[PDB]
Amino acid sequence: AHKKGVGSSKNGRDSNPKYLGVKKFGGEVVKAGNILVRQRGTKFKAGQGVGMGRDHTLFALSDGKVVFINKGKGARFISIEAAQ
Amino acid sequence: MISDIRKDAEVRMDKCVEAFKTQISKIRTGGGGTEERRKDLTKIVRGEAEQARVAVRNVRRDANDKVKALLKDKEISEDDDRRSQDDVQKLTDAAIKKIEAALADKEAELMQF
RNA sequence: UCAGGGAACUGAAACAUCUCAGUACCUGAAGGAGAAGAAAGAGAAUUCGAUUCCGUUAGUAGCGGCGAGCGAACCCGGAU
RNA sequence: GAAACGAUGACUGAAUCCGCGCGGACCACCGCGCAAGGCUAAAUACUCCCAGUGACCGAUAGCGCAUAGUACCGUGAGGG
RNA sequence: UGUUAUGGCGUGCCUAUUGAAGCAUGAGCCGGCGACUUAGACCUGACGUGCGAGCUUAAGUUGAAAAACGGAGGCGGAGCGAAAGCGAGUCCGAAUAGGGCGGCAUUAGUACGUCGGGCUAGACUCGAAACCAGGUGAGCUAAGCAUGACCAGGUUGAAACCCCCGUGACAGGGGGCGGAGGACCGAACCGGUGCCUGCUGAAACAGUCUCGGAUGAGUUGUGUUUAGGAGUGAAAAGCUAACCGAACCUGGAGAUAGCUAGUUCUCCCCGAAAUGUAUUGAGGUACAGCCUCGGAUGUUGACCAUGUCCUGUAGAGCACUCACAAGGCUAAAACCUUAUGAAACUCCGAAGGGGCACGCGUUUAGUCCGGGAGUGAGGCUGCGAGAGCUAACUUCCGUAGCCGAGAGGGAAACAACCCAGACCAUCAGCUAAGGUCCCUAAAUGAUCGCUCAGUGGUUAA
RNA sequence: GAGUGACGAUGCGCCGAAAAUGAUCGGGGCUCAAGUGAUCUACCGAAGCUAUGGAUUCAACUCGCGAAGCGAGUUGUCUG
RNA sequence: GCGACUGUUUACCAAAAUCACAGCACUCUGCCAACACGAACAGUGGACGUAUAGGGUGUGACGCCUGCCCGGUGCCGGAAGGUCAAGUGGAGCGGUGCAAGCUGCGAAAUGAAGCCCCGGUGAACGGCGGCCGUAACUAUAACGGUCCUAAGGUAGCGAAAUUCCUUGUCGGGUAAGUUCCGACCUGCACGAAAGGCGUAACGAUCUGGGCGCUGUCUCAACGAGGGACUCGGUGAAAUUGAAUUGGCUGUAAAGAUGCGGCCUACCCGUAGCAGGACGAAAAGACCCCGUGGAGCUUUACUAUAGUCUGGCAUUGGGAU
RNA sequence: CCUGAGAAACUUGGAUUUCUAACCUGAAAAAUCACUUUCGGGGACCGUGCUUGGCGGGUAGUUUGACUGGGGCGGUCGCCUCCCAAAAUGUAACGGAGGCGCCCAAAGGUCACCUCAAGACGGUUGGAAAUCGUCUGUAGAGCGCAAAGGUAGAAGGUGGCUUGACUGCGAGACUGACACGUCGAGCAGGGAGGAAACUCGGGCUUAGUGAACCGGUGGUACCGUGUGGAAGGGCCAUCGAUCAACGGAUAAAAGUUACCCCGGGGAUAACAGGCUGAUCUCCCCCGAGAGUCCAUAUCGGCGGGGAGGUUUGGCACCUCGAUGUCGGCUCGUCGCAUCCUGGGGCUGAAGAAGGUCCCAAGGGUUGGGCUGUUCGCCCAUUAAAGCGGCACGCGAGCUG
RNA sequence: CCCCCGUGCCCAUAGCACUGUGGAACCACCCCACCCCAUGCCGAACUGGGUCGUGAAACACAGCAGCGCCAAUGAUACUCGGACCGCAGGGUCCCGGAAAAGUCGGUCAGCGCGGGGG
Repeated sequence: AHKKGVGSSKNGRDSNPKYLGVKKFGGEVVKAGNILVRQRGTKFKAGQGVGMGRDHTLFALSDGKVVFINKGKGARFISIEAAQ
Repeated sequence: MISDIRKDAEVRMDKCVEAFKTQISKIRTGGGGTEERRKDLTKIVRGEAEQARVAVRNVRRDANDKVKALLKDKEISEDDDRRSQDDVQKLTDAAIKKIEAALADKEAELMQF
């Protein structure tokens, strides 16, 4: 036993594997159930023919063409133009 | 933790040195030196320096045990033992350095006349 | 060859478990060979038939800190 | 380990013909066989000793030695 | 040819390494010996032959001369499930979603052989400290025991003993006498203090000279008993036949050896890695990354363009956040003017970069299956950051080139830098870097000035 | 008394500048510069490129033979 | 200074402040003793002993002495109570078959030593502090609150070597003393049977001083004898990449005869010196590494010799 | 039958006690054992055999992690947040800050509905804050906990019903080296909430976690070694590990070696060298100020620019099949920042004795006490009694 | 031609704010509310049943450049790449790319469907 501490305070070690980022970009022929962009907040909202997952995962609702749309920050929707 | 003992050591130390440095001035009656009556007076000064040396050693043989027997209770590892030594030395040696330096001036006055 | 007694590195990239092994060494007994030998047996299509040996069965069934790794027997050809 | 049967060291201590053992906890049933008495080349194992052969050697190889367990080290086991 | 003088250029081999002539390892020289095998009806594959459904085991017979029969078994010959079991289908489940397989570009192959490899055994070769079993001896030194042996000389002077003193007497003191002694001095003897010598000795432990004991717990002879993970031990882990914290000899295996060293004939082709992850792991190894070989494929690779999407290093900047420069002003926060900083601020924000389809100047890779690898800390340098006096020929990420396994020229010398990647041969030519007075080649060349320090040849306020 | 005085910017340079076995730009030397800013040209100088000859690796294109295969010309390679 | 003394040891680096001792102490053992050697209810040593005798431990002439604390540990003692082993023994749950009967699971009570729990025992292990404060001629000693708990130093000594802190501070001998002897006391970390303090004699013990003498020295000089040197005779070794094996300044894996540049230099010895050859000699005996090894220790893991213990036997017969 | 007595049957358990032909043990004639014998003595205890639990380092066999700008002490090792970057992904450092080893019987599901922080003017047991009200209000607040993203049509604040905080499944993707891990449209079975389209397979997302083995407990009637069950086994489900050194040896393991031994290392320390130079040493710049007056005779705050490398050290590159470590004694020698001498300038220099700075290494620089010392104090002197190099010069020279 | 009502695209070169023009048609207030249904408390909201009056106020059109919002020639930062410099901090040269901000300017919208009115 003691009267101080089991370990020295003031740390700065031990990081975490991160990720996230974009998987599919504009001009991509994805298939129904294809991950587009991963995130945690709301950087890219779902567009026409696109759904949102639990941790906000824009996936392809159907086969088409991945297209990005922006109105100048604030919110960026991602629609998919089906072929034929 | 050394930043805590350093103060407690310097404060108590300088507090004594600053005290004796003022008490020695109470011994000088005036001029000092009246036919052979110069060395006999120095005897009183020897006591001031003698008590000073001990006072400087006490804090060293008192504050050390407060940490030595403290880092053994599974709180502080080694590499700090010698670190604490070089910490009290800069205070002990400095103190004695001021004592001898002060006595050098005092003796130059008690024998001046 | 049989019996009595019977390791440890080493393996498990430790290790007591197991492994190395009932190996080594010692000892008792015997011979030209022995041990064993005529089934309260294996084992099962209600089959075979003293004991030993070879091949296969099978590195299967199974044993295991079920890890390492150890690992039959019946049936089937054969010496006899 | 659910783990039977054999095997004894300590204890206990059946039956003996509508009997007993066995057949994998155990039971029924069906099934298989009779212990506690004994003997038995052979086909198996080895290689001191011999004879023959060897894509075996050929004298710093082959046994250690073309002739010694001598010379020599060791109190000795033993080594050589 | 042999030999030679003079010129040039010219840092052993090897191992080990980020880097070797290395003042790092190894080796006196020659000679010869001396290290990646053997085995299993093993597994998996490459080449090959025989069948193409393929093949024997043990054994049995010929037994100067040779191969045959042996068809027990073994590999093919659908699968799926945990299993019952069902089946060109079977499990999940009372559903029609998927996994396994079949059909489709259709091999089913098997046996013998050679060759890469894997596994199990000494299993590339050499080397332990140690462990266990049995055995060897106390003719070592440690001690016990039985029985004997020995101690020149000299000194000291015990108790006890006669006697004596003033004194009844009991304790003392004296003279005589006696001979005590883990007593003294001391030779032999025993043991070792101190110095020197010796230190490839005279000698594997000693000599001279000193010193200690020298009737003693003494020295000693003979015989003799205890044993060596145990004895013995006036105790150091001392001693147990001259290196004993566990003897020595022989066997258990040539223990293990993830560590070290070495590994032998030539040429041709390719050509690595020092990264990531996990690790009682951090010089170790697994998987991938990277290499090669071959079978399928046969332009999807590769750079360069074009359009398209995502970041939000550099910069910036204030109206967000944390700090911040001067005054105002208010009862200081705020609000104002002027002015700011910022990896972890940001309403702005590029370069370049990254995904994609697309093609040409292009171009000649890419990939899938499968055999065999090695590497698994890497080093410097510019650039972009952390650490750290933005100190280290410092360390730790990213990135490019070189080294590493690339010589050649250049930087006097010099893995790193600069120019360049060496198939062979040429007393042949053009260049790159860099240079062109002489030591080596090449203008002690031109023009305009700067210089005068001999600067040019380690620095600043 | 047809010239001066104060700075501000840069090109060059002086001081600042002290090391331990003897000194030096590699050395000799170099200002009648072989120092240096800009200008041009010539030459030198790698095993780079080039020339004559040859050998090796991979591909396709004319071959011969019934075949494995050989040798032949062409481009590249020959990555060291 | 250390120890009392003579005595012993680390055969080949340590003979001593070691050990040993005479002396003191705690304890154990009366049985075929404790105890020890032994595969053994065999044998023997303890002892042809027998308790002021025998083993164990520690301590160690002799002298004044031998404090406070048993909480924890161990040691003996107690004992209605709490947990437990094998076993005895009673309800129960399940399996099979027709049934007799035949077989698994587990069970209240009860079941030895031990363990807890209580007492004691310190010449048994052992302990005798942490936080803040300082004032008082001469005489010893330090206080007062806050505390885990059981305490928290009585005598004596206190820089001996124990005192880190400077040589601590006066004092003594010296021309001058980081030493040594007296003292002070602030003992980082004295001290009572891991004994305190002291002690005449002894010590190839350690420490300091003085006397005497001296080549230890200021400085050596000289002489001698044994090599060394020369000739005849016999003739070894460690070492050894190979060698026609300079100096400086610079480089290079950062200490170059061998690279560069500069300078020096005829060829070969013999005495002789030791600077370099990172000179030899032992694959550094210090470090780091290897889930390498070994001795040793222990309240680390686990068996186990041994020893305690209930039941079962060779172990029956009577009375309550 | 139900209670109690009386009995030569026996008679399990069991305490005492008693005896004894076993057994043990002692004298005598042939004193080891054995006949026998008076005996005696103990005793059917002991001892011995099996077995239960204990005590058990007396012996035996082992364990005692790693990273680790040498080891050790310490700290730290699994997860998520930022930051650190060569700008998508990714990425090291015992690099800069911070959290987890939960929580929610419902902040979950579905459906309805509510405009936050904060200031300002004016009112209350209020005179800081809140509360009520009204203006303002790119939301500056909130979101259970860490940071970030997200930031209002809401996840944000309330209510009803509800409990999909679901079984049977997953086209195709994210990510990983492997094993994990994440996201998911659509299918079915059956349900929940709206009127409906619809949403719904936990929670605004990211941590709140753990392989495998071994075993607990419910469901299922696949095996079950002759058939028939059963024991045991298998599958669904789920529980258990503070395995926390968290990809995780055993069911279970601490120290010490100066008695040390073997295999290796200069991919790791101490000596020395080297790089370096913070620290050390010293030179120079600025002038606060002292110095009567005066800044520089001398001294120079505060702050600064370099130098040398003799100090602490950092890094650790040749050297651990061996670069012998302090000091002294011996031999020296070299540099200057010159202690003494030698020449100079300035002085606050009258002389004299100094100061200081400049130039200047020819040569010189004592004897002792203490100390093991280098170093330092002291004694007695001197022209003076210098500083530092040379593997802290010198052990194939000595001492030790 | 206009205007009102809804509902879209667009998501501040459309926003706020000074003021005005507008109510006939549409639009809101207002009126009442036992009960459907409804407020933590109020029918302000939600909402049932409905005039006149009104159009300060919510709305709707419109003007004005206060402020917001957007915002380019030049030019500098940075800079791929190419070539160097200083002991270093750090710095430049050549070819392209090349934004923050601030300067000019530009605005307070533009494009539909639908139903209702003169």
